[PDB]
Amino acid sequence: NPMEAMDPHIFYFHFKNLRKAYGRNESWLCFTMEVVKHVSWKRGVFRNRHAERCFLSWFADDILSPNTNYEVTWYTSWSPCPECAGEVAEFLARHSNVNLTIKTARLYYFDDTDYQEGLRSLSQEGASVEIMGYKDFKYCWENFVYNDDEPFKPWDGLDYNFLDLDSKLQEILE
Ligand SMILES: [Zn+2]
Repeated sequence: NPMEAMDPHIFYFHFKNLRKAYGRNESWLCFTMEVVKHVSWKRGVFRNRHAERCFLSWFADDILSPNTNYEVTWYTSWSPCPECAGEVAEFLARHSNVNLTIKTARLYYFDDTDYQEGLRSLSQEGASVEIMGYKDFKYCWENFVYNDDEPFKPWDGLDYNFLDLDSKLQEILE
């Protein structure tokens, strides 16, 4: 049961890539899906069973069909946990017709090895693991938030937090 959009206050409270936002237990997942049978399109928001597993259950039980290809993009407030990463990498291993890109606002909560191995496993199976930049936050603000046509005001330190998280992710996936 995915909702169409979230409240702007919720979006700013959960998608901040700052330090305080690491105390946020909730996890949110925006998604865009291109269904190519040769073509339909979907998009929506899941929240936390974590949000990744929710998307897998809904998508597998309600959308999936052979002779159909899927281009899926996730915008997650948290990087997937090792269990979710194993389940998603397993799912992709068994569904070659599904191509997944994961863009995350925050990495792991602490410097755990099994989180790094989860991300690396996701990448070995063909999933694109990336950090959310300003363009990604703006896109989410336009397409998954009741923005009331107000423009996206980024928070302080967004870009430097991106550069740090992207250097870290480069060190994880190399
Ligand atoms: Zn998880």
